[PDB]
Amino acid sequence: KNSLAYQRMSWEALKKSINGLINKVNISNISIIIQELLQENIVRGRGLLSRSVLQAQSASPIFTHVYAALVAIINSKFPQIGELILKRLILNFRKGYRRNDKQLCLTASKFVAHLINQNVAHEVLCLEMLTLLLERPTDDSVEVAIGFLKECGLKLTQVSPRGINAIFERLRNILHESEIDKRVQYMIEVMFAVRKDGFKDHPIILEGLDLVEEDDQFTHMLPLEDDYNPEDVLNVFKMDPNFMENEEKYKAIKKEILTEINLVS
Amino acid sequence: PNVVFIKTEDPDLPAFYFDPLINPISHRHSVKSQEPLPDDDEEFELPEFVEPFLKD
Amino acid sequence: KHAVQERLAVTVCINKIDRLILELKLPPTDAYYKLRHIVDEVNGLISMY
Repeated sequence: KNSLAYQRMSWEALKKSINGLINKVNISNISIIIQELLQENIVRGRGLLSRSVLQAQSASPIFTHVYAALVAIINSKFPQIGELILKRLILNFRKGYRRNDKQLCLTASKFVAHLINQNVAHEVLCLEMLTLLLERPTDDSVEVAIGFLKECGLKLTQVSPRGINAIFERLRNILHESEIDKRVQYMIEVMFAVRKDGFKDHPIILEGLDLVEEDDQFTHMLPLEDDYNPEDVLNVFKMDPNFMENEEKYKAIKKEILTEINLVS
Repeated sequence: PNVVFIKTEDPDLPAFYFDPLINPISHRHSVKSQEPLPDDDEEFELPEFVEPFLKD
Repeated sequence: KHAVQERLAVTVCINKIDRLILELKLPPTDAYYKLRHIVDEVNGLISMY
């Protein structure tokens, strides 16, 4: 009826606008686009919010950091949101890897590296990802770990240099006592290049991708082989008998959250 | 021959301890090598009185 | 190169090994790494000539 048509128009126009803002979010529009994603109730459609974030970080190797800044904004505030996104990107990374999808694995691993540098992803899962990447390194998984480390070699080494030294030992032995070719040879060389360069080509987060304060953040730890879930069926809407109750509640949450003497001488 | 003896920061990390200061080895080559490698499964075995010279 | 072009016997003595231990402060695994490296470099180069 009227309430039904209202929930349907809500889902439709809301999701379309939130996906617009997902692909629109900028760095000179980081807080603006995040506050527009809040001016719309992004948690009412939390599933398709995780879905827009995931879609951006997957199909954009160059807007993964931007989708990540949005994720950090919404995740220090509603950690479960970036949390669903994190479990999702873990699903997509294990998808790409365990199905031998280089591009899918790379997309999800860039998303997880952005999360680890933003400090929404914990270091033990990054360690497990590097380790399952370097277990039997061939061209693909060697480049996968090295590409992850191209951006996330900084955060792991700054919170736990143990992981950096471990990565150096493992990479050096797996590529220096084993039968790999110029691909993984020059790949190890590139890894050492970033290392010795002191992560100067790729720090943690460029200006505007980390502004949330020291302990005001949320780094939730949901690991790789832990049987996590996507919980992404929330990308399809659902009827609401408590639509008005939860609407007042979530709108209240978004309201509560926002001489001439030199001459002469 | 220039001497390279690297000052430590703390006493803590071990005597031998690869520090960032040294450049990361990362020795690269072709298919590295193979040897006149005396495979086991013919046989060899260590009479266990000789454990590693000073592991204690 | 000169020894290859005049076909002599080829001996190699790696020397000055305290420079890995007291001077370099290199843990043993990466010590072995460097040793293997010197060996593989000189060997690949003799393969060059």
